[PDB]
Amino acid sequence: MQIFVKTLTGKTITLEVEPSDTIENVKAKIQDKEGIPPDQQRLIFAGKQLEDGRTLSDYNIQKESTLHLVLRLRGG
Amino acid sequence: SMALKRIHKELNDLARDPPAQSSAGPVGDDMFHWQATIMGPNDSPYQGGVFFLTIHFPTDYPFKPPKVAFTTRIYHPNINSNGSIKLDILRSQWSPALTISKVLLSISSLLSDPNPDDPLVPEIARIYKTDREKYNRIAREWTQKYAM
Amino acid sequence: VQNTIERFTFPHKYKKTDEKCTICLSMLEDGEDVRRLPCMHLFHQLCVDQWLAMSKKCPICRVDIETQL
Ligand SMILES: [Zn+2]
Ligand SMILES: [Zn+2]
Repeated sequence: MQIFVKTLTGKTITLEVEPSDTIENVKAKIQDKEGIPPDQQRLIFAGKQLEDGRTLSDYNIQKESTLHLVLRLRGG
Repeated sequence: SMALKRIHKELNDLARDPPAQSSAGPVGDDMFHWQATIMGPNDSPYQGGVFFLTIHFPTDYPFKPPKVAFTTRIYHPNINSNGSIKLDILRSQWSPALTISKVLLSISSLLSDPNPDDPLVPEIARIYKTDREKYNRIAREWTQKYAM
Repeated sequence: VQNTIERFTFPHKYKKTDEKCTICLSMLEDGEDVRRLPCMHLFHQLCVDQWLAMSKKCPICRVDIETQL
C-alpha cells in the first residue's frame, strides 16, 4: 500500500508499506530515502505519536494516509 | 520593583473577582513568594483532592516566568517527586501577558490532560499509555493518601 | 535590535472605552508612548519594547512581528 510522510516544511515523500509493517520498519524506510536515522525520527498520525513496536494497522493507518515527521527529542 | 507593581495589580484582580476552584496569596510579607491551592478537577483521577503550590516571582517578572512547584505529592507524568512541573508556558512558551491566574488554569488543565510524550517522570508516562486504568487507579490512590 | 522593532510596528502617542496594557496591567491614557504590532494589538512602548528585545512574538497572540500574509 501507499502512504505519505510529511515534514514541518510541507516536504512530502512516498513509501510503499504493508499494514503489518512496524513503525521501526517505516522509520527504516525513511532512512533509506532521506538519510535520517530512526533515532531522530518522531512519527505522528491523527494526533498520536507512533510507537516503534506497533504496526501501521494498529493505528489503522490505511492507504494514502499521511504521517507527520518531526524530530525525536530527549525530553522532558 | 516594576515586578512588584505588577504583582500588586494581579492580587487586586484576585480580590475583585475571586476565582472559583483556586486560591493564592503571598507568604507573609514577601510578595515575590506566594502559596496556592488547586482543586483536583472532576474528570481526573485527582477529583476530591486539593494540591498545594509554592510560587516564586523573579525580579524581572512578568518578562520572565514565575517558578511553580507542587508541595503535595501527585501521580503525574509531568510532575516529579520534587513537585517540579513540566509545562510549556512555564519556560519557553512564557509570555509577559500571562498571569498567575492563567498559570493555575494551565496547571489544572495539565492535570486533566497529561502530556506523556514529553514526560518528567518516564515510568508514569508508560503506564499512562499502556494501561490507563492502572494509571487512573494509582493516581486516585495517591490522591487519597497525600491530597486529602 | 531596536530598529527592527521600528520597521515592523507603529509607535505613536495615545488618544482616548478603556484599554489596558496587558504587560503592566495599567490603563493606557492620553499622551503615553504606545506601540502597535502587526496583529493590531497595542501596548505601552516601554512595556512591549522590553519583551521585543528578548522575543519577536506578540505577548498576546504570539504572532511574529515580521509576519506578512
Ligand atoms: Zn504597560
Ligand atoms: Zn498580538
